[PDB]
Amino acid sequence: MASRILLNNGAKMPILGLGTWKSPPGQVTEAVKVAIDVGYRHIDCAHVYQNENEVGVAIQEKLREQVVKREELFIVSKLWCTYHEKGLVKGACQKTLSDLKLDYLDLYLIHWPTGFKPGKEFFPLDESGNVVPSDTNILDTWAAMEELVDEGLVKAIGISNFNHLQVEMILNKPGLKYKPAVNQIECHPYLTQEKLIQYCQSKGIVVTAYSPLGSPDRPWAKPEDPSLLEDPRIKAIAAKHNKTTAQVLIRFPMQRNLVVIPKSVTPERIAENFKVFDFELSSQDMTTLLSYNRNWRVCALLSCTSHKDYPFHEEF
Ligand SMILES: NC(=O)C1=CN([C@@H]2O[C@H](COP(=O)(O)OP(=O)(O)OC[C@H]3O[C@@H](n4cnc5c(N)ncnc54)[C@H](OP(=O)(O)O)[C@@H]3O)[C@@H](O)[C@H]2O)C=CC1
Ligand SMILES: O=C(O)COc1cc(F)ccc1C(=S)NCc1ccc(Br)cc1F
Ligand SMILES: [Cl-]
Repeated sequence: MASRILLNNGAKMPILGLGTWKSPPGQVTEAVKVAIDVGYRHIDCAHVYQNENEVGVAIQEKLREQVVKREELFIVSKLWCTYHEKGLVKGACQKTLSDLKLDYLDLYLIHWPTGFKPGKEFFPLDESGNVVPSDTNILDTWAAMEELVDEGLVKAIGISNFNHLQVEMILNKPGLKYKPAVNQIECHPYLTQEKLIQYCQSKGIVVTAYSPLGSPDRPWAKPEDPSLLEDPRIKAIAAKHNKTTAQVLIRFPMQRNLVVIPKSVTPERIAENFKVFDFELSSQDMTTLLSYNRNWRVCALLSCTSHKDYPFHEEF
């Protein structure tokens, strides 16, 4: 399959990237170096992951080594919830740029629609436990994102974990200057996201699927939770194709015209996950995988469920 998808800013985005949430800081430099050496050209990052400096060491070394050129890389990061303030967006972006050793990002996302009170804590809480919101809305934050394009800090802007009425709000913004290029959302066979994906694709927004393997390293994993990688129905499709279950789980979103960002810090798996360009799932395979939907989320931002902009009370 073609390796890149055209975005609505005119740039091409690699359809397979390396995820970095939970990648330990003492392992992620090597993970990203290995990834670039074996062909990855897209790294998904975020300030909240607390490892952008170490990701940046890898990127910089591979640029210095002339393994790749900067124009060939597609580096994504995200604006954390405590920086939804007109006066904080540029500095948040610049801190990410400084940590990643870059002078621009290919794509910068609003990480969640919910703004939180600024300060040192990523999840500022009241004495009773609930997230303390910001009064800044998704439209003013969007305007601040647009300024980053106009200042040359980022080539594209987008959103993450926006439901379709939140995407619609962005699209309907008075005076909208740049449409979102991407909506990055959780997507896998147990949370297949057909409604949100069709909405976004109909609007020309590219969808990136996160947690495509079901995030087995998520910190809140419970033994009785479903497991994609161990689902024997998925294993059977993999066996039929002489591929791993992970490889099927990665190819699946690719054939839905999605970008996909599996995370690994294991060198052998980083390579395995890239070897997804030499087989095709049939339409029957695709529909069968879609049939496994159970509306199951890895990421439900459960502390934030009263925030007025919490995304997952809406059907989609
Ligand atoms: N925008 C948002 O709100 C969010 C964005 N994301 C992004 O999406 C990325 C991917 O999602 P994430 O939640 O990390 O989880 P994934 O679904 O990518 O699963 C990662 C886990 O799968 C393991 N794994 C990777 N490859 C294989 C393989 N071939 N065989 C077996 N196990 C494998 C990893 O192990 P190991 O590393 O030990 O090899 C790790 O435990 C994140 O890292 C982040 O970049 C994720 C959640 C939210
Ligand atoms: O967010 C991530 O990329 C991956 O996950 C995280 C990554 C981090 F580095 C820190 C927290 C999270 C959590 S707990 N994320 C879930 C989450 C956060 C905020 C809101 Br609004 C809802 C929600 F569901
Ligand atoms: Cl972030």
